[PDB]
Amino acid sequence: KVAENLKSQLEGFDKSKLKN
Amino acid sequence: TALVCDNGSGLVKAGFAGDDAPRAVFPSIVGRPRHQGSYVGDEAQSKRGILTLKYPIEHGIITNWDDMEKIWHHTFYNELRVAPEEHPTLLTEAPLNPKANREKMTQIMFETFNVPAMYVAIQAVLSLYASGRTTGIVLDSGDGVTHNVPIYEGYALPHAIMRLDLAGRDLTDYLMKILTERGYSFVTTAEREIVRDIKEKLCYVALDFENEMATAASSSSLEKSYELPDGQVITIGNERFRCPETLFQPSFIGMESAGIHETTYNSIMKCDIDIRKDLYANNVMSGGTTMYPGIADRMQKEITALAPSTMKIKIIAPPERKYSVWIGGSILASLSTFQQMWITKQEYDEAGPSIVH
Ligand SMILES: Nc1ncnc2c1ncn2[C@@H]1O[C@H](COP(=O)(O)OP(=O)(O)O)[C@@H](O)[C@H]1O
Ligand SMILES: [Mg+2]
Repeated sequence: KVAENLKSQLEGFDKSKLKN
Repeated sequence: TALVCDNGSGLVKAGFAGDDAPRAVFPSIVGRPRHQGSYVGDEAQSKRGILTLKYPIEHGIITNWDDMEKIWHHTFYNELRVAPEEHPTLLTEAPLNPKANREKMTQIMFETFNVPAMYVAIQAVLSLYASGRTTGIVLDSGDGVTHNVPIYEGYALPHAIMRLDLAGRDLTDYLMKILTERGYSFVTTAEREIVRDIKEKLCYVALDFENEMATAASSSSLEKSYELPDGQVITIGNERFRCPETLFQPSFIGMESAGIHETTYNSIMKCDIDIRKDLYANNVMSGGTTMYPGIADRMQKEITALAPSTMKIKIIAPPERKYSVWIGGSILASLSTFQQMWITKQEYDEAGPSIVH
């Protein structure tokens, strides 16, 4: 069971922000 | 900047965390000679005529460590051009990777490549993350292996994992065989890479195999032509869908296994009855061999026929599927909340390979 803040960061991540 | 290395059964995808795509992708092949008394990746596929090719990760699990050490060396030095000593490195592993195996990867990363920190994550879990989920069931179909991986709150459920030793490379061999039977010849390297390209460009999954066979039998509408660089034109119609049909009917290549729709369903039924509704609504496809047009629709249809009549079923096939494992690693390794999850060489030197678990 993954830590809550990690889940939140994963589930809410904005795939922009990823460098081209 | 952390590194992300997805140790694919067929292709290594490697690159830097926080990037939207791997920088390097090359075959996970080591080649050697022999006929009258070692190379990696492309230059092993390239001039291979003097080479016997080996997959050290043939079905997703690393089986030859010397060859894997060569791959990783190629990766760091030759492809990425980085000093491993300078970068935290996230590695991917297959579902159901044995403990000693994950211990071995860990030791190699520290004692051979002297990484300052590392982590190992399950490929399917990374793909699920990449789609913004921590619960779901992944169908990961790559080059040498396919898995169904149900995942609950970020944890793959090991007892419910299914494995089918059939994926992209087998579909390539199958198309080659049926083209050879029709009289075409593919002896070299590209051919047989041309056959792989034919597969990728022209193959698709039928919504209903028998109906598509009838259509191909009664009209020319599904016929497509591919020009070879010597003048030969190969034309195919029903082979376009018969080839990936093998995923749903492994008997096409003489395998006795249930197909990927049945393994998806069986995987769900191994899981706690209380989470199945969440798995059914979150089927995520990943891997190159899920790139076939129509495969999500067909899976929607097959899973609907197997599941309770009321069940809400959704298949999610992200446009970036082919690299979603790598991308999930890129996200994971860049997250602020992940930064204390790295295994440091100090943590390693103090506890040994057993820290990864
Ligand atoms: N558009 C496509 N259609 C069908 N198959 C594809 C496509 N793109 C790639 N593939 C296949 O995917 C396989 C590699 O996928 P990948 O997920 O990288 O494998 P792995 O991680 O096992 O190395 C190869 O067999 C390749 O032919
Ligand atoms: Mg893979």
